[PDB]
Amino acid sequence: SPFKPRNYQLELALPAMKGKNTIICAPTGCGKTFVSLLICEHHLKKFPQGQKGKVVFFANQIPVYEQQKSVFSKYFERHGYRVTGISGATAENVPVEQIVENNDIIILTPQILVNNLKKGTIPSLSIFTLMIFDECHNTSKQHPYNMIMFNYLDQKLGGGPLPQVIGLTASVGVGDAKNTDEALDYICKLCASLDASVIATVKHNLEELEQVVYKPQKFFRKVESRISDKFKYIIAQLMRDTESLAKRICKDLENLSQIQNREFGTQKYEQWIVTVQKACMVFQMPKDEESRICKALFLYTSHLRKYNDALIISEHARMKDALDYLKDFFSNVEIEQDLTQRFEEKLQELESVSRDPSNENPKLEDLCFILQEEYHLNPETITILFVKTRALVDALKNWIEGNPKLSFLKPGILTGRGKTNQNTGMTLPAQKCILDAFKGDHNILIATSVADEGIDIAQCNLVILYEYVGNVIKMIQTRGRGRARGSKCFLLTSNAGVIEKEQINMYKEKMMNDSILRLQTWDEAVFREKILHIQTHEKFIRDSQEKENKKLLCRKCKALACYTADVRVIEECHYTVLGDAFKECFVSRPHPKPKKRAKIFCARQNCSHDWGIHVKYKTFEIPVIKIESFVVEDIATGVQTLYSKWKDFHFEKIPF
Amino acid sequence: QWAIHPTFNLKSLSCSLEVSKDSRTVTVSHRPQPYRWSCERFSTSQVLCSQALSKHYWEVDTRNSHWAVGVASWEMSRDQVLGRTMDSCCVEWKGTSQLSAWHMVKETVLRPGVVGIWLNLEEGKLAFYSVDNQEKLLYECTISASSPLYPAFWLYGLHPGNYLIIKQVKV
RNA sequence: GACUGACUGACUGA
RNA sequence: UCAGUCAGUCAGUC
Ligand SMILES: Nc1ncnc2c1ncn2[C@@H]1O[C@H](COP(=O)(O)OP(=O)(O)O)[C@@H](O)[C@H]1O
Ligand code: ALF
Ligand SMILES: [Mg+2]
Ligand SMILES: [Zn+2]
Repeated sequence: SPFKPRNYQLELALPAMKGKNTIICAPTGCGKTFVSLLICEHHLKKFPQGQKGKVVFFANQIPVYEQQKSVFSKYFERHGYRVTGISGATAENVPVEQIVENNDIIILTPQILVNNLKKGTIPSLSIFTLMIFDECHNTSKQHPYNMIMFNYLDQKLGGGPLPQVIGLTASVGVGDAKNTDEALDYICKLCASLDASVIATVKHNLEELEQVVYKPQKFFRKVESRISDKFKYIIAQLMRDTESLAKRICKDLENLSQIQNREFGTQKYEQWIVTVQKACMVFQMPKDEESRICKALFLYTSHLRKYNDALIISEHARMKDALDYLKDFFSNVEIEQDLTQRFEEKLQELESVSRDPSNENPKLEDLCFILQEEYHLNPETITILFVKTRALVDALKNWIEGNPKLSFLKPGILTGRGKTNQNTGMTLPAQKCILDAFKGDHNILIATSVADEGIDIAQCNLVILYEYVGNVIKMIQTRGRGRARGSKCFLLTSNAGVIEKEQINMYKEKMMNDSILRLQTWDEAVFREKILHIQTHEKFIRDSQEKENKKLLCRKCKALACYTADVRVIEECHYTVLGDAFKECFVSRPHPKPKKRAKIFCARQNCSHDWGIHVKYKTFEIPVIKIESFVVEDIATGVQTLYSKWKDFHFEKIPF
Repeated sequence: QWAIHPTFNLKSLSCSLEVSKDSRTVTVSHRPQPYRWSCERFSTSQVLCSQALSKHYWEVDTRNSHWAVGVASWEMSRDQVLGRTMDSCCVEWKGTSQLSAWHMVKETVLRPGVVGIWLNLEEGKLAFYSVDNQEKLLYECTISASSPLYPAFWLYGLHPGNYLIIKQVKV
């Protein structure tokens, strides 16, 4: 209530208060959410007595969903309209068919709406009478926003009432454009995707929009790599030794993969090693002698790849982290003892070099320098730090916690709901706790990608990007986090290519903000004509564009695990096998490593590879497996191919 | 009469900061400048003079952002910020366009100008004077450290192109 | 709290 | 056109 709408906010609603499907574009930090509120309030009051209208609000990321839901709840609490939400976190949700009808304003995460549409609980999209998309820029390709819009367009073009469509965005994006013409191509295609008709941008009140909204400045920091690194030398020499051992046993190793001029620290080397794994695994002989060859190649390749990952982790984190990674792998995990000795032979040297402070990673040193100067300048500041991956989040957290130099900082984390690769992220109450804490004692946030597209942590004076890059949409959303005035962004990187990419991205942004000024001069009906043309053409394209007993062997020791004709899917997702023979083909660990249920492991003492885990279903617990760990060989022919997920492989599925 | 001309040393120069050949001009480099790695280096965009002082006055001009000028002695730790550890007495221009003084790790708040340092441990007196068109009087206090004292400076290091230099006015 | 499955987008490389 | 990493989202069993 106490908010007094600013001029440009009133200006940005008229095209949508009139009832035309619209796209609303304004710089980051404008009052888009408030504008959506005004549009919804004015649309709600229009219906005559006896007829009521539902509003839907999508939002694709959970923290954003909670923030938007709270804003809507507080604003429309007074009037008495009833708001609600359906998401993935809700447990044993009461029927969605009923919850939609009971409540007027529904906030969803779009994949829910697609679920219900395909299932048939919501019959037809005609129920809703307003749709609001909080990232108009995502509606393309096969993103769930676009699948909702596909259903809508299919309903309109062929042959009831159909709902109004709004979208809010701060940057519509240029796709693959090279000149202004290609940008216009892409922007018109976007507008066509969601039944657009008007693009609304601030023009009259630009003078005011400049005073209230502050554009943060940008800066680039290029960091010298080390003159000489001891860690890299030692590990690379170990890798070369292992590579020579790999060379010996197989007649040819280079031919298996076309990739060439491999370097030790790159991702290219990772691709080489994986392709070599997947090529050696399919070598066949006319039949027990080659088992030793396969096992050996498995081991050499595996340890080589793990050293590679160590080098990369070392590049992006403190050296101690890489040493910890390697030590943990060797603790957990014949030839194995040979290479265990080969690592322990040098381990003390690595421990020595790790703790010598003069070899501290230069990037992290620059991060310390920048944080220290900035926080000394203004003692009250809040920083966001964007990192590519989840492991780097924990590494940087450790680094901040126990560095004497950066005492002021008091970190917090923020990642996404899902749990992947032995790290598990925050749950919804945890995210709410962190964000409300910022509203407090915390003074720096460590985020993955999920904290883009509007987290709205006011009073941010510093965004730091730790080798973070992408298409211009990402650049605009990331640079816009610093809502507070006086804010800065620092792109901090070691590779010159990234520094170049950010400059070309700034140029692309300028081109986009020109090609959207151009499109506002067309007549009011040429737009509608060409949009209908694009919609129809794309509908035609999309509509017509769609219309035994193989033995399973071990990926590492090539022993007859089971047969396809003896696997019965259970509840259509978990997979299981039956028979006393299979119960002899593995030996469950008496005290499994996680303990937290028992895992599976290969029967032989020679081979111990992760076949699966054990889970309990109703009365009887059953053994489940993962296809990543087997190799399929035909019952008659000798063919062999590798399937990463169950979905590619096709067998005579029969229910439990 | 008691005026001296302190000269910046390469001993404590910070990687980011840079110095001129005349050795009376200090600025912030556009790019990092490599230097030997030692615990002597500040690791913060600061600098320490070399004219050890155990009746000395010296004038630094602050024309051409944020600056701290002060006196600190060799005991001070490199990683700690100038003016906020015990041994160091400094005058700083905050980021909120106010002029503050840090003495004996105590905050004391108080329009900018070109400033001097006048110290005499003979009576344990430390004085600052902001002299532009008039002999304006700045914060003055009492402080005595056993070790001989050195002039010191801190120049905001994220913003390239701000330089601090030393003026040797004459009688 | 940890378990198994599918979906999508972005970035590389050949 | 095929590959390899990454990050978000949904479903089911405990
Ligand atoms: N009328 C107003 N007066 C003052 N502040 C406002 C007003 N409307 C919105 N804001 C502030 O602007 C902030 C950012 O708006 P938001 O919708 O998050 O921008 P974005 O377009 O990035 O989503 C909101 O947190 C709100 O507090
Ligand atoms: F909708 Al935004 F930053 F673009 F919250
Ligand atoms: Mg927003
Ligand atoms: Zn095996």
